Amino acid sequence: YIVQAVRGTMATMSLDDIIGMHDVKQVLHEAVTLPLLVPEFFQGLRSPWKAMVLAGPPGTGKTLIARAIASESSSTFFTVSSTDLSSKWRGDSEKIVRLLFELARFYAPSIIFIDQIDTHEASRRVKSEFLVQMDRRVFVLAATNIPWELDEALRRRFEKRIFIPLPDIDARKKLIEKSMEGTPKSDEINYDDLAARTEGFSGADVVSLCRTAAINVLRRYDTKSLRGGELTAAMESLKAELVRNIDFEAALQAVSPSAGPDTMLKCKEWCDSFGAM
Amino acid sequence: YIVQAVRGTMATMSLDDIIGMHDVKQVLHEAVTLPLLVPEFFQGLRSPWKAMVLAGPPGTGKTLIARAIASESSSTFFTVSSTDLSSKWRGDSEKIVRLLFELARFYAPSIIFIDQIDTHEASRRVKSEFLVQMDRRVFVLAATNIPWELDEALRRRFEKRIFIPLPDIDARKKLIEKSMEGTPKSDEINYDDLAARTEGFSGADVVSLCRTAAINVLRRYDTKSLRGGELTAAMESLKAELVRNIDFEAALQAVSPSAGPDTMLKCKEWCDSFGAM
Amino acid sequence: YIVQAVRGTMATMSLDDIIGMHDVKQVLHEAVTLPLLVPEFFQGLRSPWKAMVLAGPPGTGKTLIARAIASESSSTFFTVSSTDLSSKWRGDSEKIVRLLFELARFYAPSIIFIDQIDTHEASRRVKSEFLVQMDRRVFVLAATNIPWELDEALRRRFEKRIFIPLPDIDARKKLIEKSMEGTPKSDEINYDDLAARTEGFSGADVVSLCRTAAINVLRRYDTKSLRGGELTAAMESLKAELVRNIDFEAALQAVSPSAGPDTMLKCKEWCDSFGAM
Amino acid sequence: YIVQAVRGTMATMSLDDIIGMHDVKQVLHEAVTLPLLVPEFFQGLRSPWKAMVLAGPPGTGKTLIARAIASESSSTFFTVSSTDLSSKWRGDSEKIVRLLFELARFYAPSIIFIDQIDTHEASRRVKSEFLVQMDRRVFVLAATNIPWELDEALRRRFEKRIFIPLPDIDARKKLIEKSMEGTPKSDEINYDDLAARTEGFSGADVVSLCRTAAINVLRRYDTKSLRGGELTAAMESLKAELVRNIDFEAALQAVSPSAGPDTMLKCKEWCDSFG
Amino acid sequence: YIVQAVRGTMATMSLDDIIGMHDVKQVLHEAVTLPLLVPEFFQGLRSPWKAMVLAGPPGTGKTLIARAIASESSSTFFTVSSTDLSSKWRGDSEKIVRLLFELARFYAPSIIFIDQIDTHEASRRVKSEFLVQMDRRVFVLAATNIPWELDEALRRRFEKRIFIPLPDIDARKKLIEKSMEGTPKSDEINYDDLAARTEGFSGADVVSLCRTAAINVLRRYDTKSLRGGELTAAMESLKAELVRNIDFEAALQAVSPSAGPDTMLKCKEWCDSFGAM
Amino acid sequence: YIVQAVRGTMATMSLDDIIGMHDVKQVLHEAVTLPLLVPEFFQGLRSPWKAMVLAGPPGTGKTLIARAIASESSSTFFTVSSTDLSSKWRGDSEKIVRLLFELARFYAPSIIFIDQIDTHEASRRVKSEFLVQMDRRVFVLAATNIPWELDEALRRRFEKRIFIPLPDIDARKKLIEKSMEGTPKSDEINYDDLAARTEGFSGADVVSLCRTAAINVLRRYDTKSLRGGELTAAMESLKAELVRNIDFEAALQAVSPSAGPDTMLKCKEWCDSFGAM
Ligand SMILES: Nc1ncnc2c1ncn2[C@@H]1O[C@H](COP(=O)(O)OP(=O)(O)OP(=O)(O)O)[C@@H](O)[C@H]1O
Ligand SMILES: Nc1ncnc2c1ncn2[C@@H]1O[C@H](COP(=O)(O)OP(=O)(O)OP(=O)(O)O)[C@@H](O)[C@H]1O
Ligand SMILES: Nc1ncnc2c1ncn2[C@@H]1O[C@H](COP(=O)(O)OP(=O)(O)OP(=O)(O)O)[C@@H](O)[C@H]1O
Ligand SMILES: Nc1ncnc2c1ncn2[C@@H]1O[C@H](COP(=O)(O)OP(=O)(O)OP(=O)(O)O)[C@@H](O)[C@H]1O
Ligand SMILES: Nc1ncnc2c1ncn2[C@@H]1O[C@H](COP(=O)(O)OP(=O)(O)OP(=O)(O)O)[C@@H](O)[C@H]1O
Ligand SMILES: Nc1ncnc2c1ncn2[C@@H]1O[C@H](COP(=O)(O)OP(=O)(O)OP(=O)(O)O)[C@@H](O)[C@H]1O
Repeated sequence: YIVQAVRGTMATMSLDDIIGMHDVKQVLHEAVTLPLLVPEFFQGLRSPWKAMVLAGPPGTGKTLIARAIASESSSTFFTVSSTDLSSKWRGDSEKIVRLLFELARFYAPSIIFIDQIDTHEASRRVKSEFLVQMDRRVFVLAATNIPWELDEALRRRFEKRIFIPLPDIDARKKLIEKSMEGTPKSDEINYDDLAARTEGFSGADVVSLCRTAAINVLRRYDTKSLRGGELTAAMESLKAELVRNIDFEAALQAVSPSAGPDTMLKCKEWCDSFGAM
Repeated sequence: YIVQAVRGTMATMSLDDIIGMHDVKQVLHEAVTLPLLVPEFFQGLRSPWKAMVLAGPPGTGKTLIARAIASESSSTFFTVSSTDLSSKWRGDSEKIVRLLFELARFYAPSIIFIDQIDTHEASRRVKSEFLVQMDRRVFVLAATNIPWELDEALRRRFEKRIFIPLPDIDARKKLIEKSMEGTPKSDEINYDDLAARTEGFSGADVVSLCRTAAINVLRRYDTKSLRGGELTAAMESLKAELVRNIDFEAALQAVSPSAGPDTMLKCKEWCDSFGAM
Repeated sequence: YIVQAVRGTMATMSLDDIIGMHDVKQVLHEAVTLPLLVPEFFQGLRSPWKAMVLAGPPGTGKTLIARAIASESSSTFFTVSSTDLSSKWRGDSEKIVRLLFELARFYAPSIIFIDQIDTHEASRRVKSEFLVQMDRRVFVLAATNIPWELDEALRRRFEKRIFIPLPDIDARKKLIEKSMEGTPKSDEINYDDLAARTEGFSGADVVSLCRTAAINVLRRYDTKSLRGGELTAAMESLKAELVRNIDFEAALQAVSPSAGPDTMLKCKEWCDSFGAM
Repeated sequence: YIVQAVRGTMATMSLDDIIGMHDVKQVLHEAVTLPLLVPEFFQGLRSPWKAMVLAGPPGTGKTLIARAIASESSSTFFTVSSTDLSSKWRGDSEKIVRLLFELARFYAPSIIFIDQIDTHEASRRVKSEFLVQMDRRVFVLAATNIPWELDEALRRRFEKRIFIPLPDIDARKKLIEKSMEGTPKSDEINYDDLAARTEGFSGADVVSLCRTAAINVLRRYDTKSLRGGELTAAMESLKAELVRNIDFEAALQAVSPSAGPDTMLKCKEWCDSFG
Repeated sequence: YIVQAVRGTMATMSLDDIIGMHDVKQVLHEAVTLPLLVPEFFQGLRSPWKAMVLAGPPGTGKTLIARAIASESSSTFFTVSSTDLSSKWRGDSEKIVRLLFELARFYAPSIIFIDQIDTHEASRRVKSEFLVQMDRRVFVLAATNIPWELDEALRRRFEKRIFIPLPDIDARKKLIEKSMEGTPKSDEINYDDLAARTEGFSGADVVSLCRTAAINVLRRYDTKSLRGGELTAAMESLKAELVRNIDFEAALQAVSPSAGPDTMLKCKEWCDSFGAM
Repeated sequence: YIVQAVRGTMATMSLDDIIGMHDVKQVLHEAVTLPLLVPEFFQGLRSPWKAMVLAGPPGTGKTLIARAIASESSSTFFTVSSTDLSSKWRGDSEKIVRLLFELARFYAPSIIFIDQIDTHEASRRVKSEFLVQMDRRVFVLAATNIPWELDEALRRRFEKRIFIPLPDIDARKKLIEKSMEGTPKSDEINYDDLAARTEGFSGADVVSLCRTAAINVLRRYDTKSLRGGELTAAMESLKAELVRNIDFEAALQAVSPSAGPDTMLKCKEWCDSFGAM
């Protein structure tokens, strides 16, 4: 009928470029891959974990994961938003969900990513029709930044409910030394002195900090001026140009985490009580 | 015509697997089978229950028992969705129901199951036509987690409407020990001492916790290890390796109820106040 | 053309089984049959009443009564839901009614039952043509339970708009005994306190109570027990086995009205506040 | 072609029995027959106001008066409804109006009625061609009760848009003098003091009220009892049996207007704004 | 369909018209033109800024930026309204945004600006679909006045978030010295003498002051001074009359800055606390 | 679609019947007429004023001015209220405004005025959509009576911010004598003695005061004359009866100021303290 909508929701890099969540990495090595490697085991009690949800503050790798996942996974895969939207010319959308899970089972090995799960009448409609399709190997995944409002009952229907940290600091050492790979830099840098000042940041802040130094070395030069509009031989040779501890110093004094803490504190309070594994 | 959707409503497990609800167990011993055995008793006054509904939080088998009914009864069966919609091209979905019940009685002495009783003006169309054909035996059963939201007189036209709570402590042990079928294990396993630590759980909590107790066996070993991912002698000992007190324990500390009791006490108060048997 | 459904709305029990509402049974004894027996009286001013509407909480046989009314008399009758839809192919369904009233004045002094008239452009279409088409001796009967939303003018065009309350302990005694029609019982009964504990209920509620009390004797016997799937001489003795107050009391504690009261207060305000006779 | 509905619109009481608004009665005793008798007055400016507009609450005779004019007039009529519809077989209903007013001019000078023109591409088709056909002595009426949703501008397109209040207690008493015609009735009945309790009513309210006072006469007799179904002495005497203040009393206590005054008050402002 | 408003937002001055804030233009010279002239530098780790965001009270010429930018810029521009309107006929405006970014990648490495970013459920719809779509060199721009109420996460997604200062005073010298162009003035002026009094103004407040002193020349004469209703030669010679400290002083006493400093002080307290660069 | 609200807002005294703020009379002769009689002078820096605001107790001519404005203004006019009314059908009203300014620019040079701009989500909706539309000759205005709470952004975007005071005593003399326009009077009257005693009275206060004495002339004569619908000779000679101090007196002690000058004085502190010219 009008299923070209879901045709746009289709696709077909690496998987261990990520630094953190050895447990989630484990469970997604377990209930996703090994069934497709060992269908004999996973069944009934042995069956794979059907679905989970990922709860964390922004920039904590939630959205970052699925591109790696589906870029590694041989399975079919879909990406979804809250834009399975409605229209009076359609009068309904929940049939799109029947087509969705029926097509997923049609491409039986298939996995989902969806974001902004928080999303009156049609909310209850789609929320309802989601379920009998929610309950041939399949996996489903969630995401959020304010899961205090799983509206009613998906606290069950996604088996595991996971929190992730605003990450710790040796991890940030791995993030930064990994982030400046294939990039010029003076080897004088000490990532402990850097790391100690990284308190409260997250992944996006960190890689944005590497971007901030990479632009800062340009800022030290004839930056707002011109080469006559050209690329000077030194400008072209900026690939050879290096980076130093000062170049991050200016950024650190310049940059805040650009985010609070009490959200992480609250949802951290909820991940234990009324928060599953 | 477009009524092919109703053909999908029909389909082709045991009943005594379920614990608790001796009430409803009895009611389907009463108004389902005994009529087939004893049509003479059931008549007029004594004719069977026309319908009911159910109430409870998720995790209580409301979406489960009916599959055991279908595996039990030789009668017909009718899955139901909220996706009985139409379009600006169609603009008429009440006839779906006028054909539903006529098809039912025409095809068999039939049984209906339904969920998401959320069911603008079209809602009043469907709700309007529902009442007439709601009043040669036929039974209906329904369940929800939105009991307060019954917008109209179906509190009456379901002659019974029942809440079910979370179980007592020992019945949880019976749920586990039932789920210990098809489960290798040791015998140092005090189901009751566990049951003390099962506080505020439901069925899916228990069974999911047992799945955790199983996979934890693997999680004690190196997941990302490989012998080419081959079926190593311990990986052949998957069926041999057991689930012991620790294997539960990590689940016990890794798990929440993943639920809130507020709605539970709410509807469990409504089940006595404006709620019947 | 496609109006064979107009014949599907058609047909051609007993009356005084129903108790109370001497008001209304007087209205129809007056204004329906006696015209057929004595047209000479009725003319112009003294012509019969052309239509009414009803108001009541559910469980009071508004939707039920007209079955036995039409079964009593011999004049024509029309069963009418809100099934008056159309299609993008049709897109014109008010013609249903223009054909309808013509077919009604065609046959005979005609009688319309119609339920849930709480009833978008097509809404104003049908609701418009219905008016002029509402004005040979034809009569109408409406019914609903949320008439607070009588849209505009059907308030007028139905001369009398009637409220019916919940019953009272005398009439309740009569109804209770009208549930005991050809019903066994023991003689330890006093309907005084029994009926006194019925406050909050309706007719159908009491029906569900007594119907529950008959099966309650099975619920005293070993319903978990089996006859080998056969008959039991006690199962045949159920016609012999009487009913008792003990076979009621458990049902009494086990049951609420399963309904509200503030709606009764609301329409019982509108029963006179802008409330026709 | 498919014009069975066209000729189906055709059709073939008193006038002073109507009690209220001698203004429009003046407008039409002017603008109905003197068009037939004095076209020199009715030409150019002082020609009949070729269309008008109306709106009021229910029970004021808007829907009733056109029948009175039908039995009064001699010209031709076209009953009209919201049944300018069609199906995907046709998919084009505006040809209806094209053949229609052609038929109107073809047959005779004529007068049209419709109630509740509250009445989607086909809507734009209707309001498109209907205006083209909206303008050799042909004349119009439409009416409604909700000019809050008066479609586009038609108080512009129509000379007059009249409000018709819940009428005055006096002429209501005159409507009581219309009600009791053909009735055995005492003369101890103060129709005006009774009219005092009426306030908050339309005409039809008074009609059904006095009718319920009429049936009350029967209701004083044993209803569920039988004379063998016979027209009893007293039952035959219903044609002789009085109607009295007691018979009005049950009507007075029993009846409400069946609906409020908010719509009447709301649209009462519309005859000023876009008036 | 019904989304021609997108084209309406499209459209087709100088760039040193703006005075000060070397940081701001540095971000854009770095991030906009030089990528177009030097793509091979700006890429991957060195990729241009995906999007920034801004702050400060109005009258600081934030909105005044974009007419200059798209007056200069090569790639196209996309205006934005908070009127991402909708209807019950539509019921969904998020499709406007998929169409928006789709147009963005479709047309060119082009530019967007939104104002009043502060702008229930539909707000979560748009604030949901916006996000993943905000992740081919492309740039987006932001602005507000209450950055304290940047809702949930976009503090992250717009890396550079700047609290501009209030207008500093040497820059005010540049402001007036710019705004005294096409302005016949006396050379008595000490712009610093004015500047001692300007503490509290925006830039627009000061250009408005220049307006005020300009009209003041006329206001020396009567507005009821007529030439038969004509232009006097001196009315065109108001340019021949020079602007003077007399002409300012009335404006200088006359103006209050019409704005409190505690707002800029407050969000200045914010720009140091979770305030990006 | 629903654009009638704007076109309906269009509608159709003299501009020298006013007594108060010779200043504002000048300024609004300057921003309005002379840009039509001398458009050449108004350009760039010299361009006309966009808008301003007003501030005082109500019934102080802020609404009565505008009818002399329009009655004199050769250009066209728009009426405005706070009626940006919402509807679940429409749900997006503020497109009214984007259509509005597009209309005004599309029609001709013109005027806009709203009273009580002091008008949750919809506040920031109308406020947000206002701004860019507020930034082909045009003049615009608003006015309230509690501008102390006016938004800071608005505090700029309306150029001037003006306070109208209650009438001062010589103006009070000119305002009685203006209110005496179209009235015979006696000679014992001393309007200076009245101006000495008429504190608190706004414009409407003095108007309805002089009127209250004009009808005091009736209150002395046979006001209770029930002459069968006839006019008494003195009652006919009321307008002929020369008004006197005896006539003013009972109007003085009848009428009161009944207006809040305290808060008006507080915002009159604000009208210079963070309140512009
Ligand atoms: N555990 C991690 N290991 C390595 N990198 C990480 C990790 N978490 C975050 N990052 C880095 O931080 C960035 C976060 O991007 P992204 O916006 O997807 O985070 P997010 O929290 O998933 O965003 P959203 O809140 O939209 O889901 C990535 O580019 C990634 O390189
Ligand atoms: N009494 C029980 N006996 C055995 N298993 C149970 C019982 N209650 C729940 N379960 C298990 O928990 C799960 C409950 O699923 P189900 O959706 O039927 O519960 P529910 O209460 O219907 O949830 P919802 O009504 O919210 O959909 C099933 O997988 C079932 O195996
Ligand atoms: N006055 C009465 N006398 C005898 N039985 C009654 C009476 N009122 C209700 N009942 C019983 O209760 C049931 C009510 O059915 P029904 O749905 O018609 O009630 P209702 O109140 O008319 O419903 P609705 O709200 O749709 O009008 C009937 O089956 C009938 O036997
Ligand atoms: N002026 C009047 N003179 C005589 N009878 C009247 C008058 N007004 C109303 N009636 C009575 O009231 C009844 C109402 O008729 P009608 O339906 O035309 O009113 P209406 O205002 O058109 O109602 P609606 O507009 O809702 O159709 C008639 O049967 C008539 O006897
Ligand atoms: N840096 C600057 N250089 C030159 N002129 C300026 C500067 N900042 C402000 N102005 C002047 O102030 C005026 C303010 O314009 P504008 O209305 O766009 O304010 P804004 O701060 O952009 O408002 P908003 O907060 O809604 O974006 C400009 O027209 C300009 O004349
Ligand atoms: N400056 C003035 N010159 C002449 N008359 C005035 C002046 N100010 C007020 N008045 C008189 O006072 C009365 C009040 O006018 P108006 O209703 O416009 O005041 P307002 O404050 O705008 O009213 P509101 O704001 O309550 O609608 C008018 O009758 C007007 O003639």
